[PDB]
Amino acid sequence: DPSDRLVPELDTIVPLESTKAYNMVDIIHSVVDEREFFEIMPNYAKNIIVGFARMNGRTVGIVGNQPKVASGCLDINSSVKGARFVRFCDAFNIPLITFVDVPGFLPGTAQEYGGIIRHGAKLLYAFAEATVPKVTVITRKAYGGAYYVMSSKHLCGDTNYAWPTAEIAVMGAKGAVEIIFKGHENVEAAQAEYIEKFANPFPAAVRGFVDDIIQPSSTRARICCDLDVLASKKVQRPWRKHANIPL
Amino acid sequence: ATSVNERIENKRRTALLGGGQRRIDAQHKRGKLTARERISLLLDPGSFVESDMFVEHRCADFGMAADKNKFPGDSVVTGRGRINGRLVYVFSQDFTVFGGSLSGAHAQKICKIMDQAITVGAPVIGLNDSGGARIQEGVESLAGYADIFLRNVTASGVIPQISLIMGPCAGGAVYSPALTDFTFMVKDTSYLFITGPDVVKSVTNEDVTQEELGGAKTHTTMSGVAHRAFENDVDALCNLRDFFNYLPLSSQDPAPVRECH
Amino acid sequence: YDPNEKTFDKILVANRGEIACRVIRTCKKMGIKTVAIHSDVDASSVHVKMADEAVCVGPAPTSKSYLNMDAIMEAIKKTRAQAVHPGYGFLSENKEFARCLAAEDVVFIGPDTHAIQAMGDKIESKLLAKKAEVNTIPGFDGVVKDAEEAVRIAREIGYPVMIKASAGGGGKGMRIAWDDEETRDGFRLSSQEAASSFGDDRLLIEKFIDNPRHIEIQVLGDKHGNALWLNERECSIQRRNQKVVEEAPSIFLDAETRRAMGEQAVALARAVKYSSAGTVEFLVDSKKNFYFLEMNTRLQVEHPVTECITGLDLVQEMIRVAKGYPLRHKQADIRINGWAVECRVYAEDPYKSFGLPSIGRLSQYQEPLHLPGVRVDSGIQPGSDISIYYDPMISKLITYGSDRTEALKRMADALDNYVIRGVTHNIALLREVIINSRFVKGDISTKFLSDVYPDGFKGHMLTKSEKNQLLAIASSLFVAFQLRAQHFQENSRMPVIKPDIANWELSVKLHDKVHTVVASNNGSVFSVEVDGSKLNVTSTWNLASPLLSVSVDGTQRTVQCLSREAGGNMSIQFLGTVYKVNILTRLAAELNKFMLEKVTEDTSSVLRSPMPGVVVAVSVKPGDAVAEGQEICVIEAMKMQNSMTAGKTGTVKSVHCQAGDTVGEGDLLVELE
Repeated sequence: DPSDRLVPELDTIVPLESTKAYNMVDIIHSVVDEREFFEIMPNYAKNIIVGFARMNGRTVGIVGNQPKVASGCLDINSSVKGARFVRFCDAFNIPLITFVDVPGFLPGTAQEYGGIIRHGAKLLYAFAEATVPKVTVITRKAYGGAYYVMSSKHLCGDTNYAWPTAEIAVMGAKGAVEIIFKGHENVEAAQAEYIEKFANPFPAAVRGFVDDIIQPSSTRARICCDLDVLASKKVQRPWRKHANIPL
Repeated sequence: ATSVNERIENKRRTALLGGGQRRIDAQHKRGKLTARERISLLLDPGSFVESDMFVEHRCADFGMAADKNKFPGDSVVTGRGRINGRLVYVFSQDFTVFGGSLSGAHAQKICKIMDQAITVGAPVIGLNDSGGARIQEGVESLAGYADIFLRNVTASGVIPQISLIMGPCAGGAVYSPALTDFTFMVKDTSYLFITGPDVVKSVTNEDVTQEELGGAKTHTTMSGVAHRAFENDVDALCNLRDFFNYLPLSSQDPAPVRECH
Repeated sequence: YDPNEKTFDKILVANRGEIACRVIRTCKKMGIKTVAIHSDVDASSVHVKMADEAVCVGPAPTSKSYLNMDAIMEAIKKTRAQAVHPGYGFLSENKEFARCLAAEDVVFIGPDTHAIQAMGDKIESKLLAKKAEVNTIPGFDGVVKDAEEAVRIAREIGYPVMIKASAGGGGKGMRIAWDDEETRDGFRLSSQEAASSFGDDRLLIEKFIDNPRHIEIQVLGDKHGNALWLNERECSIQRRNQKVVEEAPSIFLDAETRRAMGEQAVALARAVKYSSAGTVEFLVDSKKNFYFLEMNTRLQVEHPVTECITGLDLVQEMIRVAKGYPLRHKQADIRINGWAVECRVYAEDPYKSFGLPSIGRLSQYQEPLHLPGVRVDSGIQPGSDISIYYDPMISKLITYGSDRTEALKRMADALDNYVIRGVTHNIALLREVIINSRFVKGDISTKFLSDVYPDGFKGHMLTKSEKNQLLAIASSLFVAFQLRAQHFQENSRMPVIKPDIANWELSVKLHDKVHTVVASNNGSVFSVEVDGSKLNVTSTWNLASPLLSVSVDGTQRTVQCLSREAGGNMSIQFLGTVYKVNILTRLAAELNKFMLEKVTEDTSSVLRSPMPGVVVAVSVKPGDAVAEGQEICVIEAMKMQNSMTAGKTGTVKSVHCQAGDTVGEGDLLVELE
């Protein structure tokens, strides 16, 4: 299974309009070796995908958002399910690969009364503690807190890539317009200008938060190359007995 | 004659007053203190040493470069001090300046305080009172949030971290208190929720007020996020000093030992 | 391909898919700017990207995008287009489209409008063909209106009756009758279906021809009136009124009858002043009494099958004719170049109703271009999606050879070496047709698929030697996977002690029978004993490429491994058919007898169609369980997809609901008891 295999089937897997969904597992199968992927908890909290695969023969741990179930929104169960998997892959020197298509955290009253803050913090801590190589690909929308919950470059991420369909933003673009130009009340052209200037990875790209805007068909090849150079990564952290995860 | 002197003095006097006296009066109207007097009550008298008083936001979008939108300090007061003679690093968020919303300079100052504390080995206390994330700032606000969270995770188990929510907090800013060791709140004025009630209306259409969604009672009786809730600002600060007397300054130091009877 | 000729610098190609790509490529051979129209969904297709610029012409549905002429002339105004090509069907029969193009600078690349009108109505078509001195299907000339007239016409023509409405791409609206009561009830139902489909009610009743051969003659015609016949295209193999395999040099046809055919077709074209490339279809019987059946003014769907033997680019000469130039090539220039065979690979499931419509996305798509004498025409790429708004066509595969046997062998090897994943294809059907003994010798008829498989297509029945070969390949592949699993890198802390098992004792469950296999390895050679028979399997054993070529007992076999599981199940495409095998070690198979079987029962579905609309997808198969609330399929009726609760227990006998079909209310989506 050649390491530089192209994956043209991923060229048009992300639908143009933002109200359509797709199966992230198809992307995972296209990218990984021989389209083999051992899933973990495939029936519980189906809006996050975690499992083991192989890249160029090396074991890798795949984490990703599923834009089918609950639009990919993060909640308590998905937070715990992804957090423990990431922590395990950390404990045993297994590299991590993330596919980010999260619109944000799931809103509601049951989520708040259940302690969504604690479990979201669990996932954030699991990604921020990771000293193994981490490669992140942003297929589509990444707004709100979730953008940096899902292993942003700012969490000491190694290499962050973006597909040409990525949308990195502070929060909902319409919400951003309504919260910035409230005193303007002329959002007719303001919304168009704001989506033109901020519904693209270009703000993050010019800020350097993403390393490149890769074509979808190079993904596997790129990742393989990275997994070589980062195989020697070593990082030093302050001494402690152990940390206090929000368990 | 150089204008540097009176420029510095005017900037100092504008910084110590936050973002206007009328807004401070409004802040006292809702039964809340300003950031500087909170720090004065928390720390031993004549021991607060402030850093980065003149640091200003570098944002230049949506007309934010105009002088009317420039406030030295930029919605955060940061420094060090002593509680009962023991060193501590403290940051407090000011709701007067842009609603306390977090921008590049705000997060940079908080990060510098956290880095210095982890260098020396002293606890960090944060008084969180902020509307949310500055949308005018742009992605820089998200970058600052993520930097603060990274330093929180790095310092977990190294130095104690205490968060006191002294006002509304929403958005990603709720994750700093969740990644710290302890999280106290003030009754009837503090709020912790990811999304406001209007979003709940827009999504699931359930009638909940701010107090029911993210009040101190909710997070101390049925959520598990918060640890204790105090009557008001003064009681919360006094209890916070009392609680700080228990903790060791760092993981390397042994448990404190006092005079016993 | 002389570039000096300046026919049209800019051209608009009003079609989508494989033919759009073919036309764009042909224009590229001329260095001609291509303007390919595309729907908004199809803005990522191959032809829209490969063409020099393009203009969106509307939404996903073809009615609101390709049939909404507003967007078409807006695109023409934007691009200043000068030529238009209807393509396969589409708006070729639209006379309004023709006149609106004539109102603009774009010129309809094709025959005269009145010729299209004459071929539109079948009664006038037969009358003109009789005027054109072309042998006709026997029957009655005129239009029937009453059942008594229909039965009387059956009296003159005989019991075999073709009650046929006018028009219909690919011979739509044909029916069979055998009795006077059959004549009258079929006439009633034919009037009903003509009103439902077209509304012309021009039922041209004629005598049916049994054991026929649908033989096509291609006539290239310049604007000067000259007509030139180019060999033929036998299309005897078909099902559901659709052709699947095309043989350009007809085995039944000989030279003298072929030239008589071409002479009659040329005379017919000259009788109409034909100025394009047209097709004339005949019903050759045992006595070669070729009778005129329809005349398609559009370019034939399977034109490449003769383009190899004729050696001429039909689209190139058609564009030159659109310029108005005379036919440079003469009849002597038309020389057969060997044998040519074409098969259309579709996105349909052949195991159900000889090809059942399907939807999905293509994950892997690789063509057998590395094979010699194999050419692929397609308008899809890895990642392209099958849309219900358009026909489900994957590609067309053409082989040329010295004789029939070479072309058949090249078709077989090309179909084995053709990788499609994500959607269900009919490769098994095409391969079984091209290797069937009857099709090999030549004795084929229009009812080939109805009598060779009276109970429906069931896949290739592998023989004893083929069974042993398949079992040996499966066991060898399983052992190879295990051996590769035993290969790690060097730990330097805990060394790996490679196990030294010599002979693997496996149990393979193919269909119901259980076979004991003993497989041993030596380098890259596997010695496999199946129930005593000893075979040698040798190959590179590359367990990652979709196509794997092994050499079982010298014979070379190409297989594909679709799926595999840690439980032992394997899916092997072997000679076109996909077999599911279950391989276990002898210990595991021995222990498996203690496992309690888990059984699920699901039979006897029933429901009619209680709401109209296009079906999104099919959710049942004949012999499925229903209850109070079980949905047969998903039907959308004006922006709502209601769940259609069964509520009763019956018995399915066949299913008429297929994704992409606009089936109305009370139309019996599934027929039942």
